[PDB]
Amino acid sequence: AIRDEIAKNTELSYDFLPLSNIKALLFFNNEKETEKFALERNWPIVNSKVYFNNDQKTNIIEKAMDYAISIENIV
Amino acid sequence: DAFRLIDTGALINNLEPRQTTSNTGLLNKANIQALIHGLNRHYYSLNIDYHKTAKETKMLMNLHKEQWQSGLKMYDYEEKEESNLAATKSMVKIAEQYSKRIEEEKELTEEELKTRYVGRQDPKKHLSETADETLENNIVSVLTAGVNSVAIK
Repeated sequence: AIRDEIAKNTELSYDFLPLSNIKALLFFNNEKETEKFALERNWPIVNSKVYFNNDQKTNIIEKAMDYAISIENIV
Repeated sequence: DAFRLIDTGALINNLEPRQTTSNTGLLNKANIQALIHGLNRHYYSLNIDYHKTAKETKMLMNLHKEQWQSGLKMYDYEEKEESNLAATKSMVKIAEQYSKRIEEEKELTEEELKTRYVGRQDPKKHLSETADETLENNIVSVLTAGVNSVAIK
């Protein structure tokens, strides 16, 4: 859980993060597990340089129509 | 209102041709100035009943049917901002007048308020009228803009 939370945090903050620093950032022990975990999260491993990359209502129409309805229903 | 002359000497019988076998004729009331020229003295009045037809009343409605290509037509988007700014300034002035109205109303007796706002702008109905008019215009503008932005594309 700690590792996946840290992965979620790192997916948005760092850009072009070297894998050597990732190995210690994610609290891992050996590089192979770091690469496997990165592949699980679908991060590219180009030259060990991970590049993360990566309903309510209709606007205008619904609001304006509802304002009109509220104005004219009570009249 | 149609008319038809009285007979002649039926006034000797005083029975001008009128048999009130129905209330449908007595409901109408003779006019005041018409009696001055003489209504029941020379020409008994008649009733008037415009009879329509479904075809005619259906389609005389067309006098108040706008052109189809005018609903989605937004007007120039500079007047719709000058009008808003002018309405807001008028609202500010009318609100100030409303404040002074409320201040002055504290020491007035009803026999004046019944006739106070006869000759001067009542700064309340102006506020309500401006609010309603600008809100209606604004809602129509918003709906037209959004509808065309979505459907036209």
